[PDB]
Amino acid sequence: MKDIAIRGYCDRPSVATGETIRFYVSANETRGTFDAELVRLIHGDSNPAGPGYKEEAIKSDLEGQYPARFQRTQFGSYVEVADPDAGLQPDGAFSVHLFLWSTTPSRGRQGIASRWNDERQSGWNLAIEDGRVVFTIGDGSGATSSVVSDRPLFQQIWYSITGVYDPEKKQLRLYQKSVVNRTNSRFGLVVPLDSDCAVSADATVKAADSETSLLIAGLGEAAAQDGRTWCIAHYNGKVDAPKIYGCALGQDDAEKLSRGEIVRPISRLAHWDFSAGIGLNGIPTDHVVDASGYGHHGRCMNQPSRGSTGWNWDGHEENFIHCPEQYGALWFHEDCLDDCRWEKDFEFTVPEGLKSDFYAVKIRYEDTEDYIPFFVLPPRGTATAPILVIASTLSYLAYANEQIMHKADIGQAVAGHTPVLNENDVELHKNLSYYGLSTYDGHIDGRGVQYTSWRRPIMNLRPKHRQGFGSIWELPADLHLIDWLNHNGFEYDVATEHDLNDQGAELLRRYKVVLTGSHPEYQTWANADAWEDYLADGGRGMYLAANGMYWIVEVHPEKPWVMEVRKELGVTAWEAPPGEYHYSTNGRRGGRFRGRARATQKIWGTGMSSFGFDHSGYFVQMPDSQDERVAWIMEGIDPEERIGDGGLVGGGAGGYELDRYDLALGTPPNTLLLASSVEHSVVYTVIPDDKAFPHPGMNGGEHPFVRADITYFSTANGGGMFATSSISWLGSLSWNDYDNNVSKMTKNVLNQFIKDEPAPRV
Amino acid sequence: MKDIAIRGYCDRPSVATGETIRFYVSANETRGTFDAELVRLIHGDSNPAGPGYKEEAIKSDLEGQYPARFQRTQFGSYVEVADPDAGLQPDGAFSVHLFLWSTTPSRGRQGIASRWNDERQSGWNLAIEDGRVVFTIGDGSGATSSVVSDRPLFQQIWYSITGVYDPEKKQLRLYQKSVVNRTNSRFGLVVPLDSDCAVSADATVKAADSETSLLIAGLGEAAAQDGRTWCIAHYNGKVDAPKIYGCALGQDDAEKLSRGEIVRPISRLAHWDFSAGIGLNGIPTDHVVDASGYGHHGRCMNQPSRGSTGWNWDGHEENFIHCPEQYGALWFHEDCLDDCRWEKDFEFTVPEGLKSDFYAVKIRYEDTEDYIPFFVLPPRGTATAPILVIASTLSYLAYANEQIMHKADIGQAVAGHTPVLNENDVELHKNLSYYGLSTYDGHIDGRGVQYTSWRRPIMNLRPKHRQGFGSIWELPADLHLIDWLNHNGFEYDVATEHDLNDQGAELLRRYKVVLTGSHPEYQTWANADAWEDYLADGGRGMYLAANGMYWIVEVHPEKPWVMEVRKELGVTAWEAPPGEYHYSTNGRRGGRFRGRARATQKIWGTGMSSFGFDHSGYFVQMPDSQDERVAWIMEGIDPEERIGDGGLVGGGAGGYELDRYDLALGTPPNTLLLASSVEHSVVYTVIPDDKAFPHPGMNGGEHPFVRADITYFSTANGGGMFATSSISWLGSLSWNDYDNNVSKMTKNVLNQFIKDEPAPRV
Amino acid sequence: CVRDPSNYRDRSADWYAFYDERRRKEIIDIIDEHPEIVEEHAANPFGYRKHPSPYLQRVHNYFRMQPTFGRYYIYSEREWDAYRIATIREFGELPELGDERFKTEEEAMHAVFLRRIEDVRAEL
Amino acid sequence: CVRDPSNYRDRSADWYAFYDERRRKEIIDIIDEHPEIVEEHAANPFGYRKHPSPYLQRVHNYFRMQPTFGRYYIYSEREWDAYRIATIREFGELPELGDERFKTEEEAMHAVFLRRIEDVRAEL
Ligand SMILES: [Fe+3]
Ligand SMILES: [Fe+3]
Repeated sequence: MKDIAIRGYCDRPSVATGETIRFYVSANETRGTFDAELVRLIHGDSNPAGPGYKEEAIKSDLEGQYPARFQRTQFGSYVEVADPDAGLQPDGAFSVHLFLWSTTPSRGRQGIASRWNDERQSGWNLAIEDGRVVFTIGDGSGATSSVVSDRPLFQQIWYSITGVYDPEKKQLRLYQKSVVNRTNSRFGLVVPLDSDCAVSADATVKAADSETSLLIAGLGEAAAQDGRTWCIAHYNGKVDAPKIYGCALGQDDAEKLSRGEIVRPISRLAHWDFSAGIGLNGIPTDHVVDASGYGHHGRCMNQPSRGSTGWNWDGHEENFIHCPEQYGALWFHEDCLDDCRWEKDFEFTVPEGLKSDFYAVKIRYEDTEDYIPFFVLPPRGTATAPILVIASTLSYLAYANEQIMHKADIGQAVAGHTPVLNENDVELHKNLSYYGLSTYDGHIDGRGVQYTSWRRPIMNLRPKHRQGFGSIWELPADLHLIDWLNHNGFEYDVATEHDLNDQGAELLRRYKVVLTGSHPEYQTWANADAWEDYLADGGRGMYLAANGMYWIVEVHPEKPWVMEVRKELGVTAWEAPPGEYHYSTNGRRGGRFRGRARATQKIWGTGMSSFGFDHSGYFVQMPDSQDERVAWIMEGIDPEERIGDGGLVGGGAGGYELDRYDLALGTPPNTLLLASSVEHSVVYTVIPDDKAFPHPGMNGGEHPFVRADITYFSTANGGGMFATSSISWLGSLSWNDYDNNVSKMTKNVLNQFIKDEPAPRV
Repeated sequence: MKDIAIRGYCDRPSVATGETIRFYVSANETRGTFDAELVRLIHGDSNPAGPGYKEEAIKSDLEGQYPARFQRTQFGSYVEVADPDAGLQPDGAFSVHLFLWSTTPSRGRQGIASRWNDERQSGWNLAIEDGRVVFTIGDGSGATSSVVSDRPLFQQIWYSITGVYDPEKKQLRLYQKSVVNRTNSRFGLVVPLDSDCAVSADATVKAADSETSLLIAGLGEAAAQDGRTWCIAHYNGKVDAPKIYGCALGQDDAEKLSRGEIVRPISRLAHWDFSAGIGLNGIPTDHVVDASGYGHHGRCMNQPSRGSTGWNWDGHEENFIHCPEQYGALWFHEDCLDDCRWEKDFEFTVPEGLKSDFYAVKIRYEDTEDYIPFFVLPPRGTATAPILVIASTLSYLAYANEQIMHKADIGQAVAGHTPVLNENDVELHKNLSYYGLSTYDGHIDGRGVQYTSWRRPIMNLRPKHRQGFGSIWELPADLHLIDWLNHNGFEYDVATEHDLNDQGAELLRRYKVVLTGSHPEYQTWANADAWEDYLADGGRGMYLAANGMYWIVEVHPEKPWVMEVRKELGVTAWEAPPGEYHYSTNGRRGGRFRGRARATQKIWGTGMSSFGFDHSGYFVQMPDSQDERVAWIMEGIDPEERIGDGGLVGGGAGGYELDRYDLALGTPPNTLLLASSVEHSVVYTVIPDDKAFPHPGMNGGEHPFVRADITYFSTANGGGMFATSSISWLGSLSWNDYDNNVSKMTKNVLNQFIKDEPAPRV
Repeated sequence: CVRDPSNYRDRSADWYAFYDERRRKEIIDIIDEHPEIVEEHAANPFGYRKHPSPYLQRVHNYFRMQPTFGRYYIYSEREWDAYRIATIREFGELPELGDERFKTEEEAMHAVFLRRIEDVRAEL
Repeated sequence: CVRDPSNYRDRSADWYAFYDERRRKEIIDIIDEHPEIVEEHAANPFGYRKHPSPYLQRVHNYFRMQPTFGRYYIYSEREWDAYRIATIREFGELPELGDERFKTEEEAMHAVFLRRIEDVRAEL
């Protein structure tokens, strides 16, 4: 079948003039050269009912041939403690203690903590193999000494584990004890759990230097070349408070360690408090503190879940910034990825005369064509157009490498049809290690993916991609609006949501009208403040979309390419586990915007009402359409016509996700209600945010909440706001060769919003 | 129609021997005498397919005749500041400032703050009449002076309001300003809100002493006789930080007061900080602090919502105990009630030889028969039986005076039929002021009722009551189990959940087996700890019920008859507004138990799965029924028989609410799955706790989660736990004159659990 | 400017009127195109051991979610003896009871169903 | 005592086997008692402007919620030209594609529906 053979990504999504973007490309095997050039994206949907694929080639200083090479990706979370001086390989006796919470205790060989070379069996490790906890030392002759626990581990049960090497008796010991309380584990204190053991074995060999770094939740692959240790045997589940002593321990010392008491503070070689650094702004850093006082500081790699429930968590406090001594754990999924860490292949400095628009780098390999999309900004402090188009990059990262149809059992039920998938979907399913996961996915443990990153090849960001729900979803669904603006005479700039996060409403106030992409599901708190400050003082905006401010997002402060979201009961794919609702990047709650008294109605007039993915509907004009205050919207439209009966996304305008009018959620009192969508099927449902008790008939055409609503309201200082409240609005613009009600209405509102007169008081 | 003419309640639900209970009875009008006597409740369901109504009369020192009289009830929240010395009626100039949040600004005449007599128009008040804020003084001649605001109030918008009386110019002034920010109000900062005014009027009369107390959110009715002020004109909505100055204010002073700045600290006559007293245990007191330093301390009456979002709340902290300067408001619904404050009619001291069981006082008025149920405990520290029956009083208070079918539009849709209502339901609907509301109701504002109380006549606690869902719901559904225990030879004690809250697992350890009522939906945190400590060390229990540990409850520390619950998205009737999830009585989160990592499976084996109220189902035996470890449960039961095909509650055993097996929520690993319920209709649904996305077909017979599950597991020290996971289990015991599978199974397990041998291992 | 709250109304109610009009027309078309669901509801109004048809279910889903002001329910004069149909009124008001008494509650439920169908026919 | 986690299994799977048995028997009874829903799905598999019958909806609700290991979907050799039916496999594995190609995706959807009905008939 059609095999993908070339990949690649950017260091950053958005780049103004003068500044540099870097491109990191990989092939399957190191042979040949690839071609590259720069294109301007115009249109992405290749439906034969539409305009078809459109681009423009740009002469640039970028094109040429470059050597194709395979670039390896480290995949999965671990904490790395660099130790070049072999300070954590003791010459005599030592002991390793940690708390453990295993979610896949029977999934192969998993290393918990180690300074271990695995090409030559040297060093020491503490690992889970064949379901049991095993402590193994080794010298490098291949012949090792292990001690194996008696009782196998129960899944998601907190265990205290001490591994002791004692050369005075030539004896390895392993102490194991379960520390379940009323709240910390899978089951409670009612079971008669007998999973404690004290075992001992003979030590034949001595532990030697492994020339690697000390790792947490992993085993080192080979000797550390170029100052880098490769991690292979990834552990799934929480690890709390690890420590190495320079002396041997007895069973009384392990019994006191099991109760959370630091025995012998003079004998600690290192002691990593994972909760050290939690202030009132969360813990927005990868620095792991050695609390012993020796400067053996670690580093979180591939972003494990900072600020998680520890072994001593009882449920009296659920914010991690207020009780940090119970939030000292770290989750370590095996399929986390925040950066591919590949080597640069080429770069691009934006010229002085390049128009701010959507751009991509077309990689031309053997029989494979791959793109890498990026965005060109106007120069810093300037604006070269009256229209701004906010590209929805936070919701691009939320849907990055989305695998709902292969992983979720309810993937086909949410859509109203059997999904159709490309070769990009089978390449995501076959090579998961090169790509990562989406926030709509789960890990192999079950918990959803919180962190998503830009520095990875995102296979559904390319414009020739089609999505499992139906037609097209994130970036080609925005190229619908881009193609419509280019077909008419409108002159526009393009910004992203990372740029709006960086710049505030100062970016927005440079423009007369600010448009919105097809689906901006994810926003930060600062983006909502910037939009409210923009609309509050004379600003004009269009919300040509639905579900437009649903989940609260924070961009990581040290790593501007990593984005965090934590979810809850709502229109969700997962829910966060009980004490873990508060963000690591800032210690704030940040679930959905509606639960924080910032519903989407409170800024944009309408907000999330219903979702469903079989086909779309059409709008029927409400009695406010014939009002003379809004005759400028309904100009060339007969008062008995359907609106958007036919389109490229689903087959109509009001469809795929719908927003409604609601004064109780914050809709402004002077909002007019122009039209509403009918003919929605039984697959469209009431969102869980609006239900008290689920009774039968919460469906399309059986409940009043299932509809879309086209609204308009005006603000002070000659501002205004117009919403169409549908994802499939923009997929209905180029219908009937741009001769329809949707393009006439959107063109009426866009011609009014760019005039120097104030927007009409309505 | 059949009119209820006599009412009444207890001071307390449960009473041991030696100690005294009081009974407070009221008639419609003061005439005649009523009869009274003591009965022992045996059975309550009067279905002709069953045993019919059963009681036993007890010779006691209680019976006689007593004068019937009408007793008035104060109904609605207010803060009362007692002032006998007229310190808050100033002789010269004064000014009143407060923040305001009105939820029904157009609902009649509503007093916000006053020292006002209303029989004779004397004093001063600050009130909402005809939709506008009006400041009125009066002398007692009937002729008053008012100043009326220009701009009417918007609903649920924060306003700063200053009312000034200035005798130096003989001029009343009223300053009004809206203080909306991004988070505090209904709509946001995008509307062009123009609702500020500065008006002035002429003062003809002088304000005189009203001989009442100063009130917040109300007007005083008449002069304070017997040291008590009656409040009449009840305000709905939040009031934040009120203060009286002894001087007149200007517009600059009101402008600085609007920004939250305390101007002139020497001129404050009183200044009530409603957030003064918030520690880390919430604010479990009715004491309102005068922060000015004059000892004019107030008192919350009828329990307004302590710990609510104030005017300056931005969403950076959502726990009220950690940011108390933004949580200084107080909600004041007009239909709150925590105590009727009636006068005692008689009392009862429990004799030495009265068996611990269910009891009621049968009031025999003219043609009306009313009961007042209470509970007799065994003497303090003793146990007179091997079986304990926990009466579910917290869930009796949660459903106290439940009016779903008259108030909720989805009342008939949750049930699978048109409801049938008694005369108790039409008397609740017609005389609401005498009864109060349920936690499954809403206030007249929209927000759900949080606090529920025992000291009021609870009309659905009487055993002859039938409920709108179908047959019978809380107390007669427990009299099913009481009648079954009395028909067999079992000897049992009776405790309540208030008693279990007071006593811990010391109450539970006195008994061999502890049974559970029909529906214990509400539990405190301490009750769950007591049950887990009981089962963990050799205790035996039956869970003959469903939905058994769903909502977290705290009993008020100063007022042991008041109970608080705050709800969220789940199997709910309401959700708490955004920053207000944390309990006043202890400053803890306490939503549903599943969200706090204490799911019902983690103690009792099964937990909430599905609900639906048209008819019930029957159990089909799973392959573990034929296991030889549980042949003692399935003794006289053929392995091809249906279980509970027919019953008094719904028509079968597995029905009306269902619980399932789930290891991921904490079901013990050695739990056996004996049977499961089939034939559930489309009205039975998946609870919102188990949904990611609502897709079609989350129904009975179309989704695997809709079932009940009969389980058994054993704990250490010879304990055990048996669950039947259905509300309608106990309504199927007396079917076919006690000759059925349900009574044989429950009798097998109850005969095994009372033996001196340990419960059989699994 | 937005200064007077009586200048503004909940404009979603226009769509609620439109929605209820189309929804009533759909329901009487369902009752006319499948006339056997009335006898199906008469035989077994709880659906006990014979679950309703999906068209009877769709009619139930229309009827059971309406607002309580004006909704019917079943009063009990005497339990297991006499049942009447009552209309919900405001607070402080007794319900407006019907005239016909009934013997069991299944008969009262089917009469409430028939009266609901007569009321949705009378408005068109 | 509870000491070895391999002595214990998820005993809810016994009920999942029982439930799937009864649910498959119900579904093939629905397909045999209303044979016109197959042509209804053939004419319009999206239900575009003609929503499905409730029995076709009940068959869809059975088929669309099954686990992904072994679930069918539609591969695209060439978009708007060729469509094949593929079966989901483990991680790292290519799907097992069918043999028949199709022209539009409606034909592929109705063929997946027919193959699902053949698979539920083959297990009984
Ligand atoms: Fe989404
Ligand atoms: Fe309940």
